[PDB]
Amino acid sequence: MNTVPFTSAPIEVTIGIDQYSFNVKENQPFHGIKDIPIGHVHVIHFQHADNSSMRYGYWFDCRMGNFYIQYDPKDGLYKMMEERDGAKFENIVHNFKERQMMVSYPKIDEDDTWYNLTEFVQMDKIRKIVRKDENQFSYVDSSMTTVQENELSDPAHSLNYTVINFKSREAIRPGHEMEDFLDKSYYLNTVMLQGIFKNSSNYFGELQFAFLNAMFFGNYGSSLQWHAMIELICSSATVPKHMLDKLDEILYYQIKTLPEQYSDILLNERVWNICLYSSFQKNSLHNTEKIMENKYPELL
Amino acid sequence: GAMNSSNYAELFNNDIKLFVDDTNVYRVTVHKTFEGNVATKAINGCIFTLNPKTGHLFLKIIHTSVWAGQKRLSQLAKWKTAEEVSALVRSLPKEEQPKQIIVTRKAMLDPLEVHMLDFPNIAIRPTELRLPFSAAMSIDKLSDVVMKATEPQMVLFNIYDDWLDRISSYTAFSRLTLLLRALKTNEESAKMILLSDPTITIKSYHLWPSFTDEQWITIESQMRDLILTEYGRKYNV
Repeated sequence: MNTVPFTSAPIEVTIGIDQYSFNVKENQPFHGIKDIPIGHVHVIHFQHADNSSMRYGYWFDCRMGNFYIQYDPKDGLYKMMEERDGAKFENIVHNFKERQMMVSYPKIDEDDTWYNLTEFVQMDKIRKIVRKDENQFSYVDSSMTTVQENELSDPAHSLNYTVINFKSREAIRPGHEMEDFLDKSYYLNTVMLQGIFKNSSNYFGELQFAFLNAMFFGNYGSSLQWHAMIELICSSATVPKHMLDKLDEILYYQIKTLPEQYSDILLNERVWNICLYSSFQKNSLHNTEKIMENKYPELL
Repeated sequence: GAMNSSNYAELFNNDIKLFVDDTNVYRVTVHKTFEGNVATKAINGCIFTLNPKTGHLFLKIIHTSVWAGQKRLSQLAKWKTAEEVSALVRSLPKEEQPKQIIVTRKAMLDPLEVHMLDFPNIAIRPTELRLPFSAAMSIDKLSDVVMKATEPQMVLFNIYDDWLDRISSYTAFSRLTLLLRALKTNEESAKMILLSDPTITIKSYHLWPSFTDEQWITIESQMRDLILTEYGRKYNV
């Protein structure tokens, strides 16, 4: 079990760690989060009590180094940093634990929610979507735009999601216009799976990462990416059976986890109605269709 | 975006544009089978592709053979229209290619946009105008070449005959739309109005009769009367 110590909490802030969140008061003696499960990517996220504008946060994996948070009163945010001195870090963490100034990652033993939301998500893939190679962790916030959003403006601070465009030469083979537009199997299987992602795991990893950025930061471009990647599978007549079964599970845990109150801004009515009721795969997502119908019958 | 009463003059500027109407591409007769079920028999169709400035009509005849062994024909008809329009654009020299294509039905936007991905600078637009191009098959010479076709064929017409020698393209288009509206509302009455006086003929190289300026005003009057009558009939007002 790993630890992300905090130098201090000089400003009042809501702190998220994965799907959990805690209120810290201005100058509360808070020195960080312990008992963080090894084996998964994690996100530590922030919303200042005084400006509920800009949710922001850090994707990290504790296997890739020793990370801490320290408030920067110049840039006005909690920054993730790497401690390269292993002894300094162990000594810091041990003091704060002994003094019990750390909240414990509050995992229920039975509860697989975070595994189920992050099954295919890998830190090395996150670092290619979020380019800042001098750090081993990745910063995301509410306002960051996608490469695709920028085509339709600072490239260094963009989300480099794979561009999906149903009305593009990439998506449509010359002389197969009607066929490729009404059945996207070619686009899914040859262009994206074989050509760009290499396997369904990398495809699902990007889909899951896009959902979590949508939910945790209300990143609009991430929401568009998550919907596009669902719609490309649902609009394909030919999908491997294992991908359909896995997509049903992925979407089930995402729908189960979404705050009930955010369904209106995070769920696209057109895409979901199409995917569950019109698409080739309308009968292939039993778990997802059942949770959607029982939790968000309004949307449909 | 969409083309309406507010941006009507744009049709007659010097940017090459075409209207595409797909309403006569897929045409059927519905009949009873021996077993008392219902079946369709396809008949020849056409794409109506019109430059509203010049009057040049690219009438692509759609022979029934194109439907043989195909499913979901009303959906295929949109994609076949888009394929033929894109083939027509590629066959024109660069300086004759349209800067815009306006489709008379919104169902044509995605099929045409997908077929024209090679032409990102050609704008594909809908219209809020209710254009009567469906009535094109009430023009005897266009109807005759469609029904006699034994294979796919493109036939070139000027739907304005020689009018542009005497009137602007704004006025030529208004005359055309009023003739087609009339033919669409009451074909028998409209055609009676156009051919009641046997002294006025249709030249071999024309679609409409050779009316003097004065006779057009009278014809145009009788067509407006036909439309309002039929309107007071339809709606009992």
